[PDB]
Formats: sequence, structure tokens, C-alpha cells
Amino acid sequence: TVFRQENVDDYYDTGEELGSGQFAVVKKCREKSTGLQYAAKFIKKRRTKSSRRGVSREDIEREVSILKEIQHPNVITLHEVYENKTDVILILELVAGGELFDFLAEKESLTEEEATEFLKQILNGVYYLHSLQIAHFDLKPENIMLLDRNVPKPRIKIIDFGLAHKIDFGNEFKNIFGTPEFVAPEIVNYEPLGLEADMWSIGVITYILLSGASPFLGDTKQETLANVSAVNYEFEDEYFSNTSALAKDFIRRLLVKDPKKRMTIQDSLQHPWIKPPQFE
Ligand SMILES: Nc1ncnc2c1ncn2[C@@H]1O[C@H](COP(=O)(O)OP(=O)(O)NP(=O)(O)O)[C@@H](O)[C@H]1O
Repeated sequence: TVFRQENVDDYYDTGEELGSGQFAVVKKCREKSTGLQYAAKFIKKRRTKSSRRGVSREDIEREVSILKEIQHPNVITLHEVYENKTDVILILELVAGGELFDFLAEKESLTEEEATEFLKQILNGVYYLHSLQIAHFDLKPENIMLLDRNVPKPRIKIIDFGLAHKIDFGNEFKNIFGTPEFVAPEIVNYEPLGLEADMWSIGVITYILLSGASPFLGDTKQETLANVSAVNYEFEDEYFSNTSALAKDFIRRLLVKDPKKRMTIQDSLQHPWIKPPQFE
């Protein structure tokens, strides 16, 4: 699939840099013809077939294909895609309230209500994605953006579909690997992966939202991964002494090693609490 090859600079003006990754950089931008603002994600292309630098065409096209199919309040949308010799430039919906990661860093820890307000939106977005058999595979605070953080109940959108895959055969087997602190045991063990992996990540995010602490984080990546595979975590009283037993129950049913025994996204929405790379 080829994309628009005219110079993006002839149609957009860029500004502040929103995020910087290993093979991608995101900058705020404005479309000249409408005055509307977006987030331009510049993904570096591979210069040869056998290169570690850059992202393969296959991987870029997968992210674009998935983004083109989604339209939901809690997920980022794709506006246009350009490309040149060195990059594929995705013009994405702008989320200017910053990362949930930075929001949590400035506030330390939330109340269960504040935590559930964020979680419910994440669950709604994931429910949409999983309904389309799309596994995100990289869910974490850094990949959740707020529309406006200067409001008591910030609205959010899930971003970064660089590892997202269509799961049409129930599972994918291709060494997909996200951030150690949030990956499920099956990722750590290089086993077939499915929508269940995202549910584990949601459990980790929930633990963090409520305590301000990471459940499996070790001093090294290998330690973290070892902790994940052994489901080595506990609810420290210093952090959870005033957290409800139901909230812990919700987390406990997500941080389950056997993917088949883990709550599904539908289960999470009906749960009593809710119901109204790897080397370094
Ligand atoms: N739509 C958006 N609106 C605002 N900020 C965004 C948006 N998309 C991404 N960002 C920011 O840019 C950062 C990096 O974007 P991301 O999509 O995660 O790239 P990446 O997948 O890490 N790229 P790469 O390093 O090439 O694998 C994020 O963590 C956000 O802070």
C-alpha cells in the first residue's frame, strides 16, 4: 500500500514535539487548508531488508491498516498518511492533555473513584478494539492520553498501535514483545498471544492507578520479566490498606498466568467493581 508522496510541509505546519520514540517522533501540526490541529507521527523507514534501524514496511502498513478501521471516543483516529524516502508520516487525531503517565507522576496516587473513571474509559476503548479482534499489545500509562488534564475527570484516548495485531485465528505467534513491566506471562515466555494479553496489562495499569506502584517491577528488565512469569506480586498494605477488597478482586482476576482463566474484556465490564525492547 502506497501513501501520499507530496511534501507534508506543503499541507501542514509543525510545532511542539509531543513524543519521541526509538523509531518515531510525534509533533503537533496544523493543516493549512482547515486550521485544524493534529499529531504528526514520523516513523523511520528501513533502508535495507536486513536492518535493525527503522520499522519494516510490513509493520508500518499493519499499524496504518488497524488505525484506519477504528472510530471510537476512547481510541485515537487516523486522518491521513504521507510518506517520503525516509519516513511514513501518520497524521493522527491530536490529544493535547498529555500522557496519563505524566498525569499520575504529578498526582502520585488517585482515589478509587478517580481510578475507576480512567479505567472505565480504557475498558470501553479496549472493548471496542477486542470486539474487532484487535489486540493492542502495548497498553500502559504512556500509551493513554488525556484530552484535557485540567478537569476533575479527564477523558482519555488509547494511542500507539505500533504493536497492534488483528487476531482472526484466536492467537498470534510471532515474538511480539512490549514493555517488560506491562507484558503478560505469555509474552515473556514467547507463547501464542491473543486478546488476553491486553487484559493482563489492564490489571497492571489498575494496580498502578490505585497504588502509585508497579506490581512486577524489578531492578533490571530480566528481574521484571522473571517476576511477571512467576506472577510475583502482592498488595502491599502500605499502599492498599485503604483500598476496597473489590478493587483487589478485580486486579486478582486479571493478573492470572493462564490466559484462559483471566477475565475477558466483557467480564471486566460486568465485574461488581465496574458494573454500575525486552533486552537491557
Ligand atoms: N495522537 C497523539 N496525540 C498526542 N501525542 C501523541 C499522539 N500519538 C503519540 N503521541 C505521543 O508520542 C509518543 C510516542 O508515540 P508512539 O505512537 O508511541 O510511537 P512509537 O510507537 O513509540 N514509535 P517507534 O519508536 O518508532 O516504535 C507517545 O507516547 C505520546 O506522548
